[PDB]
Amino acid sequence: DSCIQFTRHASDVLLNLNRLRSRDILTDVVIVVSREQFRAHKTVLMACSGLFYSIFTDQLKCNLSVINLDPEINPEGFCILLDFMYTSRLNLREGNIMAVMATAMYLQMEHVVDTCRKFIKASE
Amino acid sequence: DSCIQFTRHASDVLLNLNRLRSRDILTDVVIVVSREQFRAHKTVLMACSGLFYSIFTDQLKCNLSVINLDPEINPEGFCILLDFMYTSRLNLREGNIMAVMATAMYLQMEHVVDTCRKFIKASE
Amino acid sequence: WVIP
Amino acid sequence: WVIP
Ligand SMILES: O=C1Cc2cc(Nc3ncnc(Cl)c3Cl)ccc2N1
Ligand SMILES: O=C1Cc2cc(Nc3ncnc(Cl)c3Cl)ccc2N1
Ligand SMILES: [Cl-]
Ligand SMILES: [Cl-]
Repeated sequence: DSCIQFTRHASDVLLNLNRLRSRDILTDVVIVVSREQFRAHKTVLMACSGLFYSIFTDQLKCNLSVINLDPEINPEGFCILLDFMYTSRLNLREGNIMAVMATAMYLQMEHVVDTCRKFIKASE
Repeated sequence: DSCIQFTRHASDVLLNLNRLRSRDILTDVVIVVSREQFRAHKTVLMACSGLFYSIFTDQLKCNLSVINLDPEINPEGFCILLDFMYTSRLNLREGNIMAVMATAMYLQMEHVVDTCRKFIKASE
Repeated sequence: WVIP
Repeated sequence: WVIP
């Protein structure tokens, strides 16, 4: 086509989706990770995670307002990944890298799994 | 903070949101523009438009499944802007620029209004 | 704005 | 990935 493109549009959209999440606006699901609860937009979770994409395209699970993750999932690792989904920024630290990588593998977030593998390899 | 950032994350999210729109997945509103109907995600519309942001933060309108736009709004102009919301690409042409700019003013999409003004000024 |  |  002969379209023009606004470079900052995708980033501005994601910024506004994170503002709606922070104010709990039109959030339609709560993700339960052991004792912790995280409110989010199903569409953003599906857009970021192969696991959520599979869950919310399922004809019965698409209608659930609560999703319980596997008990082995670490709440902090999930929180870090949810923040990444809504911002593009990943808070990867020596103290959390193992939990973040395991959570990213479970959530099927291949680019996160890739950077965790590389950061771990460099420390070996 | 000491976060790392994935450059293509926002673009990849927007691409997946457009794929969900094309397959009509988790769309929660229909925008009526005279004889034409457009299915979308309320969160994406709010993230892109000052008008939709105001509509869907309203305590009664946030729950509507149908929104009717002003009868002066051109369906093609709306279609072009909805495509822009989900892709960052604007199909701006001599034959549609007046309708696109008027629709962008109504929808409160300031960056689109700005490029239309500049493209019109150059042709004068 | 750019030519993509 | 970059340092933002
Ligand atoms: O590493 C990742 C990140 C990811 C996201 C999704 N999401 C979607 N993919 C295709 N079309 C659609 Cl409509 C969506 Cl929402 C699926 C798989 C994966 N894997
Ligand atoms: O030209 C534009 C594009 C636009 C989008 C929105 N959206 C939001 N703004 C602030 N916080 C939130 Cl939560 C959202 Cl969703 C509001 C005004 C405008 N004007
Ligand atoms: Cl990822
Ligand atoms: Cl805009």
